[PDB]
Amino acid sequence: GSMSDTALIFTLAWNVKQLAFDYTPNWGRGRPSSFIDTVTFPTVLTDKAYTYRVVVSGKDLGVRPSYAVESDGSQKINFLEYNSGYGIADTNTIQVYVIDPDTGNNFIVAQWN
Amino acid sequence: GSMSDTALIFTLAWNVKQLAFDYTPNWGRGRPSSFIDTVTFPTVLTDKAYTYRVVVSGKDLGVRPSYAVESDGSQKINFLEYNSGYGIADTNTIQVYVIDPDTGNNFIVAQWN
Amino acid sequence: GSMSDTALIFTLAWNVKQLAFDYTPNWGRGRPSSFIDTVTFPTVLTDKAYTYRVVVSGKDLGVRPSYAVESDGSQKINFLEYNSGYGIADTNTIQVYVIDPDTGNNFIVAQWN
Amino acid sequence: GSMSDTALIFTLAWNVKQLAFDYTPNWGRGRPSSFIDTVTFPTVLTDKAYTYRVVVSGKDLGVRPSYAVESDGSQKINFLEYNSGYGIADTNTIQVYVIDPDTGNNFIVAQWN
Repeated sequence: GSMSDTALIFTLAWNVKQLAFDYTPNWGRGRPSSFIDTVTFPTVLTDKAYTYRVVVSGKDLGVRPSYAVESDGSQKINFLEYNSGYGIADTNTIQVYVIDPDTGNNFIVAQWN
Repeated sequence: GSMSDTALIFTLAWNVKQLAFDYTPNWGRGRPSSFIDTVTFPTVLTDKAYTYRVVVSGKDLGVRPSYAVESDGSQKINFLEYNSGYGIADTNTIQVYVIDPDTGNNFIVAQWN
Repeated sequence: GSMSDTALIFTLAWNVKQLAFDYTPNWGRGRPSSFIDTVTFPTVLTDKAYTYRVVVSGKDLGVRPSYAVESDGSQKINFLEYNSGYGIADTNTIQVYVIDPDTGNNFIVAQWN
Repeated sequence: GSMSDTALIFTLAWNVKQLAFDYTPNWGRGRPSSFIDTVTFPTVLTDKAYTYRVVVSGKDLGVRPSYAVESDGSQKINFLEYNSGYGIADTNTIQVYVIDPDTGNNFIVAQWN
């Protein structure tokens, strides 16, 4: 089942006081325009050196080094680094996982269909 | 025991995409200056009509109507409304709970000692 | 909004390994039978000295000392202790909150209507 | 940072009422005895068709079909299925992730070193 997130947010607030994130995926199109080639998150967490896994149509493309968190707080995942130098035809399913370096845990942060 | 909040934040991020809060307590002093008379949170949640309970030195002063969330995102709790028109000597312990209107749950968001 | 509890359960599992609870409310009827006089939880947490608040029809009856966690893992809340020695007519709304002694937080664990 | 799990457990309790799990890893040794060949969890979740990924010394061995949840509530991960038919020398690091089929999320449930 599911549960309301109110108690979790206030528990988080009491512990960390201040938190701002924005994982709204901004998908970048490549060449040709029907190719998805990047995804950008406007405000990522910065407390650890997070890395990202990409899965295309059920195929695990693995993990690559992260581009930097930029001064505007954003972080870009370049799918060319994962897909042998190519973007991804936008008919495919794309899933992007962030990886917690303390555990190896994978959490979905972007999905395209 | 305790647990790392990483998995909870990313689970929250996936669901709500964007969240910014700041419950760093800004304590206001009154008359005399050794009296605590308000507490202000710079960026509160706005998804529900949250209310606040105040407890002073183990005595539950109860719940009062909320002042508004202001255009800068802040919300003020005026202890005069709870303590029969008086501020609170700063030697006391003060605890402020936010109340989830869907459940009646109380969550600590500010403590003075 | 809400979120799936899967990630929270597995995060909990990794940290505590083993957990069993059962807060299915067992409501006891008193004299007359149309009075609710107790509520029992079959398997409560035992890591802290939890206490309970009772609210009847919007009136906060406050907190009382806990009866013991029994050898079968159960814990009983006797509404007579909270309501001046009387049970509660079953037309009323009843809400039972458990209180975390580390924070003062109140969490709903039983509601009657 | 970290946070106390009290609020999460009681939020879970209110929603699901009853929950029992036990992910204490029981490691099985193979042939020779210095090989780790299985890991068993005494009481797994059963609400979804969870699958497991195994990582040995930083190498992702991938995902395989799950053995069944047995009538005693247990579930076994046979490392022979993941490691080309072989157990794992117990000097290696082994990490077992459970995978949420709704999201693809990976959560650590067992680690050997």
